[PDB]
Amino acid sequence: APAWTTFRVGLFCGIFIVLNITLVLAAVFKLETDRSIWPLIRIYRGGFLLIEFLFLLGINTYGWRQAGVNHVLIFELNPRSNLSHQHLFEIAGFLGILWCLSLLACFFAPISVIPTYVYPLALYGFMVFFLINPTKTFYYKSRFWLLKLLFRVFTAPFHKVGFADFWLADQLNSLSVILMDLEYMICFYSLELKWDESKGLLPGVRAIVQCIPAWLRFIQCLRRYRDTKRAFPHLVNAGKYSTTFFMVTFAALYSTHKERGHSDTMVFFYLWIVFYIISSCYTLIWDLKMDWGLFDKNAGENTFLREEIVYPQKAYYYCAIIEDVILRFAWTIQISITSTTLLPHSGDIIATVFAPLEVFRRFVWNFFRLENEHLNNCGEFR
Amino acid sequence: APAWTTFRVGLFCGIFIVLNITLVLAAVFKLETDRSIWPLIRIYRGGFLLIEFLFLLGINTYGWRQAGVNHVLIFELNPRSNLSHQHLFEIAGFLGILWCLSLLACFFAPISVIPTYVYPLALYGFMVFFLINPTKTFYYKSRFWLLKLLFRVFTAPFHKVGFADFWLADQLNSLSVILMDLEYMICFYSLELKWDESKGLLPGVRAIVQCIPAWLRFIQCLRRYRDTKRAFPHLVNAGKYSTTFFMVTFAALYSTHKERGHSDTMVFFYLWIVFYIISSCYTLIWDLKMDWGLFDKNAGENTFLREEIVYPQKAYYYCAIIEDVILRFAWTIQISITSTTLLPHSGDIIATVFAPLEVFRRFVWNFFRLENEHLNNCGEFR
Ligand SMILES: CCCCCCCCCCCCCCCCCC(=O)OC[C@H](COP(=O)([O-])OCC[N+](C)(C)C)OC(=O)CCCCCCCCCCCCCCCCC
Ligand SMILES: CCCCCCCCCCCCCCCCCC(=O)OC[C@H](COP(=O)([O-])OCC[N+](C)(C)C)OC(=O)CCCCCCCCCCCCCCCCC
Ligand SMILES: CCCCCCCCCCCCCCCCCC(=O)OC[C@H](COP(=O)([O-])OCC[N+](C)(C)C)OC(=O)CCCCCCCCCCCCCCCCC
Ligand SMILES: CCCCCCCCCCCCCCCCCC(=O)OC[C@H](COP(=O)([O-])OCC[N+](C)(C)C)OC(=O)CCCCCCCCCCCCCCCCC
Repeated sequence: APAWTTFRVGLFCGIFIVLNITLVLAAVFKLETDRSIWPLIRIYRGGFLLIEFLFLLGINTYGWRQAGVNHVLIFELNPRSNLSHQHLFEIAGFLGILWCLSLLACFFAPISVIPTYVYPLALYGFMVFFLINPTKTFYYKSRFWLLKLLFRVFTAPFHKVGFADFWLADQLNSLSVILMDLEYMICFYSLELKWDESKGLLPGVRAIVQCIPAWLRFIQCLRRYRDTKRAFPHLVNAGKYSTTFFMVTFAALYSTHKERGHSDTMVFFYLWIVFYIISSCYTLIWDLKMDWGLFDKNAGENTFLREEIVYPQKAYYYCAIIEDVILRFAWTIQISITSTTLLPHSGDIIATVFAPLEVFRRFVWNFFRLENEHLNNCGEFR
Repeated sequence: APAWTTFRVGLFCGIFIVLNITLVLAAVFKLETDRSIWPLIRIYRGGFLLIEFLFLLGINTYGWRQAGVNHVLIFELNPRSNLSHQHLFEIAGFLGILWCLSLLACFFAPISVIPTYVYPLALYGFMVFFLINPTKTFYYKSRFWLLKLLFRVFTAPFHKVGFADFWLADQLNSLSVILMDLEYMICFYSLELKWDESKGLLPGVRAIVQCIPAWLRFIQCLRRYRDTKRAFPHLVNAGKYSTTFFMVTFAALYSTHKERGHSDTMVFFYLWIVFYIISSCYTLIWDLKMDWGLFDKNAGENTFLREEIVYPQKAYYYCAIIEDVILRFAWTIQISITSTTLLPHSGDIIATVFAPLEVFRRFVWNFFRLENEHLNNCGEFR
């Protein structure tokens, strides 16, 4: 990669570090004292997750470059002009600079007129303008490819399902915090926000929104079967996402009938518990045995894993498996707490702590799924 | 292709940028009108100009390797272990981060311990600690080379004379102000300071030390004459540097008699004026005729330049010449004002603005003097 790309990577990383430190210092000592900044958090976290996601994705590319598995051919990208890890770090650093500047603007509102509202709006609007921009400024091929994929994924099962479409729809299942907080921003600006004089911060459908990343995968797998006529792995995956469907549904039912009479709420709680267990076990075993391709009985050495090991040492696998076993339950409880008022106490703190763990599990799952899709060719994309 | 080194260069550049922005924003946010920044800036500009010179020298090395300058053959040096512009950039950025941290700590003073006046010394000590430390690291070879040339430069003709020591001594003329800064530090830390308060302030020897960079070159020219028994240009150069002695002498006399109010005050003024004029024109013609080797007869299509320009555009040279014809005068004016007490009003801003301009003039002067030396060997170093 050219030296100027690395220079911009370093510049953006250093600005990111300094802005992180000054955000910590500003948020710990003198920001508002008594503000209850929690709504602000919900506005920013998902966007931050995106930055984090991109950052993590860059590392993944590095691995997929150092392992050099198939990344050019699996995603069916162009054989030339493919983004490297440094380019992902560049974009992530630019977005992090914008995010930190918006956060500092929120904490230092006297920076300009039109306080508060515009800054998160400005950040996300700038991220959208960078995304959809036919001016062909910088990496226009990448942004256009992402735009084309989003239509093929976020819309419906009408489109053909490919590896890239499946991958994006799948990792939306882990960064769906942004989808939740987008509707949260809409509602908060609509109703919760004072939005009358200045600096106003006061010192049902969400269940549907939570299932959109699950609905997309369910209908994608249904389309896969409809054009496949051979549901060896497909209906299993549909059941896997229907477990999330049921867990979200009964979480919503419990949070609705807890405070509205209906003393049979203990039945809903037991159903929630059993569906939590079922979804966690289903997703975990699907990841371990058939998604990552581990636990292969044909393997002779390096038990609990498969015959062929791309990565340098088996130590990366067992720690990852333990962390994934923890983070599967983390995600399972997260997508239930963020959906509705399951836990009146805390919850938001839990959601903010747990979301980066979901993106972390995505970061390792990308490694393992991509390195699995070189020999087994799961999903038969070929 | 030092990719990680380029990354570190960018990281340090970004941290320095954000720290400088924080400095400029805290200067107009914190501090009080009755607490003038003049002591703090008179302490810190010594390191500020050092960092500026180091970064400009990195640019100088980059430009030298860009087109036609070989600052290895005639620079002493080793043709296999030279410092590149990346390394100079990294060193400048590292010292800039340390300087910015020191200045910010002096601005805020988060803790009642480690008084404000302790922060600069450590940095300067750290600067010394980057050279005197014998641990073979941090480009130990270059640090040892610098400390082995700071002896051949800062001493008397007891040593020999070459290109490297002559150049290092010449840079001292542009860096004379920081020497005064060091002097000021001592005068700050010996005579006027309230050691019982953590705040940094309260709401003829200098004229001699000012000539030290001039003496180190005058006596070195005399050494060259004693060696080669060559009248021109060694004695001409000696006169050019003794013009500094004459200028400072008459400026000091005029200022001293101005405050003392004696009848011989006005007589020295015209002598100071004429010596200023002759000194400025002397250094000017030395720069534009023998330093840079311009105004050459039968040079060719080049206007006012010599036969060989090497550098891409002719316009550069003309700009340089114009800037030189300005900056030298400012430079000479600076020598008048910083040292002697003449016209205490203003001057401080004059010094703090013209000193970086002096370093910029030295930057261009390094750009062209080494070119002249490479093209037509001057100072008889062949
Ligand atoms: C070291 C002590 C202090 C540590 C402080 C930080 C610790 C906290 C944990 C950070 C983990 C960082 C891991 C990723 C970086 C290394 C990845 C890698 O493979 O690099 C090798 C890569 C590639 O290595 P390479 O180029 O040597 O490999 C090929 C070289 N040849 C061809 C010659 C063989 O390194 C680079 O040169 C790339 C650019 C620099 C490394 C990227 C750093 C970016 C840091 C961004 C941070 C902030 C932005 C986003 C943050 C968002 C989250 C909030
Ligand atoms: C409305 C809600 C929207 C929610 C989702 C928002 C977008 C989420 C995107 C997640 C994945 C992003 C990276 C995927 C591709 C990277 C992996 C890879 O190696 O592929 C190479 C690809 C292609 O790069 P390439 O250089 O290899 O190109 C290949 C060459 N062609 C195209 C000819 C085949 O890399 C990318 O596309 C990455 C660059 C784009 C990164 C995103 C830009 C900024 C993100 C802002 C998103 C908007 C947030 C919305 C906020 C609220 C809106 C109201
Ligand atoms: C007592 C008064 C002290 C006054 C000190 C004035 C400043 C001295 C340091 C600045 C001059 C150095 C740059 C000029 C030479 C560059 C030549 C070149 O291109 O080669 C690169 C040279 C060597 O290049 P190289 O290593 O690539 O070449 C190979 C060399 N040999 C032959 C040995 C293999 O390296 C440097 O100049 C960089 C070294 C770091 C310099 C800065 C260190 C930290 C700053 C502290 C300075 C002191 C501050 C004092 C403040 C007050 C203290 C009380
Ligand atoms: C944004 C505002 C710009 C103007 C503000 C005024 C300051 C000047 C800003 C920099 C102007 C250009 C300088 C570098 C010119 C190009 C050099 C080069 O080759 O770069 C390529 C290098 C990388 O090397 P490279 O190997 O890519 O070299 C390019 C040539 N090839 C590829 C063919 C070999 O890029 C950099 O890393 C440049 C660093 C940024 C510029 C300098 C800042 C860092 C060092 C100083 C830190 C701050 C302390 C001192 C600041 C001043 C006093 C307070």
